[PDB]
Amino acid sequence: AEAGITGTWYNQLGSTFIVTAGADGALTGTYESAVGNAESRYVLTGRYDSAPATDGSGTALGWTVAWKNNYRNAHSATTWSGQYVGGAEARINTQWLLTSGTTEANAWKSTLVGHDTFTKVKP
Amino acid sequence: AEAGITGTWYNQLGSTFIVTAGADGALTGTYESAVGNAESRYVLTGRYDSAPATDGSGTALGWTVAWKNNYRNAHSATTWSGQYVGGAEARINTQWLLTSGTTEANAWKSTLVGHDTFTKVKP
Amino acid sequence: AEAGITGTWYNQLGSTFIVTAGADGALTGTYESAVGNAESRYVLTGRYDSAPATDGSGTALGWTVAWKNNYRNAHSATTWSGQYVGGAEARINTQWLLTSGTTEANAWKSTLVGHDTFTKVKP
Amino acid sequence: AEAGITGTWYNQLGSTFIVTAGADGALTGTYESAVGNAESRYVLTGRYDSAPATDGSGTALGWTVAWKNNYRNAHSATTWSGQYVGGAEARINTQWLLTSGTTEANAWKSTLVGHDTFTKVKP
Ligand SMILES: N=C1N[C@H]2[C@H](CS[C@H]2CCCCC(=O)O)N1
Ligand SMILES: N=C1N[C@H]2[C@H](CS[C@H]2CCCCC(=O)O)N1
Ligand SMILES: N=C1N[C@H]2[C@H](CS[C@H]2CCCCC(=O)O)N1
Ligand SMILES: N=C1N[C@H]2[C@H](CS[C@H]2CCCCC(=O)O)N1
Repeated sequence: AEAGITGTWYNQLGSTFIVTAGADGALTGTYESAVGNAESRYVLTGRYDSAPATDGSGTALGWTVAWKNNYRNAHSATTWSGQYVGGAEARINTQWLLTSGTTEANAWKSTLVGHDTFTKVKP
Repeated sequence: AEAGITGTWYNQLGSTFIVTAGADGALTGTYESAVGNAESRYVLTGRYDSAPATDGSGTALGWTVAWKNNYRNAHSATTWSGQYVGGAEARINTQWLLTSGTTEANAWKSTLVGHDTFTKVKP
Repeated sequence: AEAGITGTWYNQLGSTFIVTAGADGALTGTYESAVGNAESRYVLTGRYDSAPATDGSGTALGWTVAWKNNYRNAHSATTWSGQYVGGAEARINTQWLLTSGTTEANAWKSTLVGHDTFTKVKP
Repeated sequence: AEAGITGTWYNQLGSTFIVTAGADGALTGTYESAVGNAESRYVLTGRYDSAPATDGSGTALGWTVAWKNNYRNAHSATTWSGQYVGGAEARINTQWLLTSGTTEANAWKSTLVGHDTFTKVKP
């Protein structure tokens, strides 16, 4: 975990993020887009639960990216929840929620759900 | 948003969190439990997309809480994704994902999904 | 469960559905819209797991509605997953997934997630 | 869609289901387990929205399986929501919700979320 989490990660779509896993569960870094209504780099911040593991379990973690930077303001934010598995083929398996700001009437359709798997090699 | 986000929030279950919405989209604070395998206060970190809004839309945001502090280590983390609506009865409507670290075999059952609504009054 | 499930149900939004819980776990009925890109009545089909319960537990169930009838063809379908709780104030608490048919490129944004609570009184 | 949906489907985990897509949006069949607290065959029922598509879009559909048969009664049900894509390598990409009957206190942790991709070849 932590040291093994620090570094560059890539998903299938092409998205990339660089993260630093701090000693006390913090995750800080940048996400750079590859395919959605995101463009460029965005700040990412999250947390991980280190014990984490005498039974080769994953390390739970999560992070958020608000889709606003100096070139785009998408009025939305995504949170990824999942776990880190280390080793030869270490990976972070996640499920995500993307919420867009809507009026009260359209609030029911404000959140999309999906999944992403990140690896240290692309892809 | 931001100023209106800063403060104390409560949900139905009894959970409470205090957050500070920083000038550049940051959200930092503490979450104090009321009903799950959480006990005490945990650090919370997230982001919000301010434009946010000439059509009374919500401000999208998200945050993460790793369930580890000096009294408990639950080996899990939760991410809340949703939007802030201000006014007389301001609220944050969210959907959450809670992932627990599991072995590869039990990974398919590692994530729970739910929702939470927070208000400035309890409840 | 079953007998207690059979009948008319209403949610907050105004949606209504009438269902018959058959002896062998089947759920058949119609859903009539109140607020989304649905209009009129649609066929609903699902299943419930009766044991269901010496510890006042809910009865798990789920159903699907394809948003196509003689007046509208929304190219989408919603599934509701949740449980039935009976009694004075019986209810069905659910979480739903709504998928729209998209091209491969937009598949990542094809599914919305939300929740609905149904009661026997409106609302 | 429909004809192309009828047949046998397999996912990564090993699960298999045979379905018949009826003329008027119905989906009926059986799901046979491979890895969860399911054992044997279970009845599956769902619906699909045929228009479905002058822009090679998927056909939205969904189905439910209550995990009860003559050998097991898991007190739970799963709903899969997704779309069918046909062709050389036709597939059904889905996201699922699995709800277990719980007492009111544990209702917040009653639903798991995940995804499954089914193909006509295993896997
Ligand atoms: N790696 C991923 N990219 C898309 C999904 C969830 S977040 C999303 C990109 C969204 C960009 C902003 C937007 O489209 O509003 N996963
Ligand atoms: N306010 C909420 N509390 C429960 C749900 C999602 S997070 C959860 C508390 C989890 C505590 C840690 C655990 O049980 O592992 N919403
Ligand atoms: N009772 C509910 N109505 C909306 C949500 C999920 S299903 C949805 C109505 C969708 C209608 C069809 C469409 O908009 O495409 N819950
Ligand atoms: N193909 C899949 N199998 C597991 C996930 C969601 S449904 C699940 C099997 C559950 C069996 C019943 C149970 O464990 O309670 N996808």
